[PDB]
Amino acid sequence: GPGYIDTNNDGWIEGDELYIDTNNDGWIEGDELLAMQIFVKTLTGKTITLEVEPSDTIENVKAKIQDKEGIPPDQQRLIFAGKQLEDGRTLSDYNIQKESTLHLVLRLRG
Ligand SMILES: [Tb+3]
Ligand SMILES: [Tb+3]
Repeated sequence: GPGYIDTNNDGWIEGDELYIDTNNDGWIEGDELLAMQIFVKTLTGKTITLEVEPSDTIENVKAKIQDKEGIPPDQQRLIFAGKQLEDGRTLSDYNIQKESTLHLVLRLRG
């Protein structure tokens, strides 16, 4: 859902002219201007890309991981730069930014 818009109107497409089209219509609407991409290195799989925003909470992110990889949020733990990412937290208050990368840890059960 990423893509590009020539906002400086210079005829070309630059690095700052990436925008993430959240709603996957052909467009970029005002509310998708903060959307960004972050990666998650899954445990047993590959590195996976998410379309999140800085205001999103961790439960959100996990919600997204489930949708994508089929793991339940209670079974997920997420790690960034050594810190256990806790619930009810924006990922801007952890200082997670465009193209940051997260660690999936999975609980035992058995
Ligand atoms: Tb341009
Ligand atoms: Tb759109």
